[PDB]
Amino acid sequence: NFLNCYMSGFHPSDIEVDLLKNGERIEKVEHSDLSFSKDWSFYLLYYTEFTPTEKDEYACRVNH
Amino acid sequence: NFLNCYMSGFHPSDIEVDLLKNGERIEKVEHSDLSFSKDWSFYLLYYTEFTPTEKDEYACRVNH
Amino acid sequence: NFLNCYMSGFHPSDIEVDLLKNGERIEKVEHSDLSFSKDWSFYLLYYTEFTPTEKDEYACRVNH
Amino acid sequence: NFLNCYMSGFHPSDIEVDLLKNGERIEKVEHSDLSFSKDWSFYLLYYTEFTPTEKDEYACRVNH
Amino acid sequence: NFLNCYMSGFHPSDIEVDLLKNGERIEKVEHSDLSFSKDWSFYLLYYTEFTPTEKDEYACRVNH
Amino acid sequence: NFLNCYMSGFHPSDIEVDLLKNGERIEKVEHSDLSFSKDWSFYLLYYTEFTPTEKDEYACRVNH
Amino acid sequence: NFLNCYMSGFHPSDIEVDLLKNGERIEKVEHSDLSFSKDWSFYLLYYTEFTPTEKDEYACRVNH
Amino acid sequence: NFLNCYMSGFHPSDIEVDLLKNGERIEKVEHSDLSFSKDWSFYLLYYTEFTPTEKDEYACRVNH
Amino acid sequence: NFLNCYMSGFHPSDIEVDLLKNGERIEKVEHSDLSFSKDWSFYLLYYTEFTPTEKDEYACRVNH
Amino acid sequence: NFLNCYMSGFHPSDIEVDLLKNGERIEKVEHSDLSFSKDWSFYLLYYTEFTPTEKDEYACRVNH
Amino acid sequence: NFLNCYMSGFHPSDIEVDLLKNGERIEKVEHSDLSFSKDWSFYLLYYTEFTPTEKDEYACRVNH
Amino acid sequence: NFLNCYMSGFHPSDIEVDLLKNGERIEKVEHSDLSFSKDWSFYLLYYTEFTPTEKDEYACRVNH
Repeated sequence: NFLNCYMSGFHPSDIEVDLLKNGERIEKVEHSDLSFSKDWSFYLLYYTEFTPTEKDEYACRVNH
Repeated sequence: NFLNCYMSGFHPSDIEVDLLKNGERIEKVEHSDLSFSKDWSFYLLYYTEFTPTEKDEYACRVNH
Repeated sequence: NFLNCYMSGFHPSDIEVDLLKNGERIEKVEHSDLSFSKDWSFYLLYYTEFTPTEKDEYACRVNH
Repeated sequence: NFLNCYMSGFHPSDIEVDLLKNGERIEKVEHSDLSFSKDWSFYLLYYTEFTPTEKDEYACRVNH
Repeated sequence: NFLNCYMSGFHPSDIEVDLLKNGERIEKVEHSDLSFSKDWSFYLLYYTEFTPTEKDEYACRVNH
Repeated sequence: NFLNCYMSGFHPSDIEVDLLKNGERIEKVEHSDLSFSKDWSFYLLYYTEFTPTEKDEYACRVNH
Repeated sequence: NFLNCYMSGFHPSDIEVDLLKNGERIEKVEHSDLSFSKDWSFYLLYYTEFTPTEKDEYACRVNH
Repeated sequence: NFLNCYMSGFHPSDIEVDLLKNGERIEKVEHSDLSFSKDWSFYLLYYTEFTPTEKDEYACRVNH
Repeated sequence: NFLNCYMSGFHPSDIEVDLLKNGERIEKVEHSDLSFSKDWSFYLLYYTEFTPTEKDEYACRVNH
Repeated sequence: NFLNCYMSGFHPSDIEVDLLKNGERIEKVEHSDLSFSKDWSFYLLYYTEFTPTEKDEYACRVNH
Repeated sequence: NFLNCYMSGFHPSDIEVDLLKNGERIEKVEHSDLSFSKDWSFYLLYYTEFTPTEKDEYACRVNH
Repeated sequence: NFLNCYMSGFHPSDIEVDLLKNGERIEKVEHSDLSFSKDWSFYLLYYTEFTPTEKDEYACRVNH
């Protein structure tokens, strides 16, 4: 029994990025850009008035 | 029994980034950029008034 | 029985970044950038008024 | 002079079972089943009345 | 002069079972089943009345 | 002069079971099952009445 | 700022002369001539009257 | 700021002369001539009257 | 700030001459000539009257 | 100056006999017969009356 | 100056006999017969009357 | 100056006989027969009357 109550945010999965995986007899390889990401900022605010009012209840029950 | 009550933030998983994994007889390889990320900042605020009011209850029960 | 009540922050997992894993007879390899990240700052604030008011209860019960 | 008087039972010969003999650059190979046999039972009897009356004379002669 | 008077039972010969003999650059090889056999039971009887009356004369002669 | 008067039972011969004989650059090899056999029981009887009456004369002669 | 005031003479660049780079299974390779040059003589004069009167002002300025 | 006021003479650059870089299984390799040059003579004069009158002012300035 | 006022003469750079870099299983390699140069003579004069009158002012200035 | 006055007998030259010279990924090779010759007998006589009468003069002159 | 006055007999030269010279990933090789010769008998006579009468003069002169 | 006055008999030269000279990843090699010769008998006579009458003069002169 798999129960997921709440999931959010950056969660990519099962991603494969490859270049010349089984390359044979290749010549010069230059300026290969395989960068996945640059910056990870969950809260990025400029001159912001951040006032969230949330009453949240997380209740997930597995009865057997 | 797998129960996930709350999950958030940066959590990528099962990611493979490779270059010339089984390369044979390759010539000069230059300027390969495989950087995954640069900066990890959960809270990044500039001139911000950060006033969040949250009443949150995390209650997940597994009854057997 | 796996129960996760609350998970957050930077937690990537199962990530493989490799270059020329089983390379044979390769020539000059120069300027390979495999940096994972630069800076880890959970709270990064500039001229910020940080006033969060949170009443949070973390209650997860496993009854057997 | 090759003389065979009596031959019986399980005697297979000159059998070759192979998979990917000279395989190269294969990413995944999973759940390969090359089992030759499971159980060798010459007499397997359930609720059996086994009463065979046999008189046998194995007489093979090589005269030179 | 080769003379075989009586041969029986389990006697397989000249059998070759192979997988990836000269394999190169294989990323994953999982759950390979090359089991030859499980159980060797010449007499396996359940609730059996085994009463065989046999008179056998194994007489093979090589005269030179 | 090769003379075999009586041969029986479990006697396999000249069998080769192999996996990745000359393997190179393999990342993972898991759960490889090359078991030849499990149990060797010549007489395996359950609730059996074993009463075989046999008179055997094994007489093989090489005359030179 | 790249400024070149005067450049002359023999200055070839970025030249690649190659033969059988990744050659395989070659029976014979004979009399391969890859000579780049023979003689470097800036002044080579025979029975010459060399009388050049030159006034040169090499003035190149980078103002920031 | 790169400033070159005067450059002359023999100055080749970035030259690659190669033969059978990754050669395999070659039976014979004979009389391979990869000579780059033979003689370096800046002034080579035979029965020469060398009388050059030159006034040169090499003045290159980088002002910051 | 890189400033070169005067450069001359024999100054080649970044030159790579190679033969059979990663060679394998070669039966014969004979009479390989990789000579770079033979003779370095800046002034080589035969029956020469060398009378050059030159006034040179090498003045290159870096002002910060 | 090459002078051959008398040449006779078995003298073959420059003969190449090969099988699978640069073979790759070949299966079983069996019963390869590359025998050059069996028997070398210059004089082989059976019940022979061998009576040769020869007056032979071998005179070859190289005058320089 | 090469002068050959008399040459005879078994003198083969420059003969190459090879099997799988640069073989890679070959399977079982069996019963390879590369025998050059069996028997060397210059005089082989059976019930022979060998009576050769020869007056032979070997005179080769190199005058310089 | 090379002068050969008389040459005879068994004199083969420059003969190469090889099997799997640079073999890689080969399986079982069995019953390889590379025998050069068996028996060397210059005079082999059976019931022979050997009566050769030869007056031979070997005179080769090199005059300089």
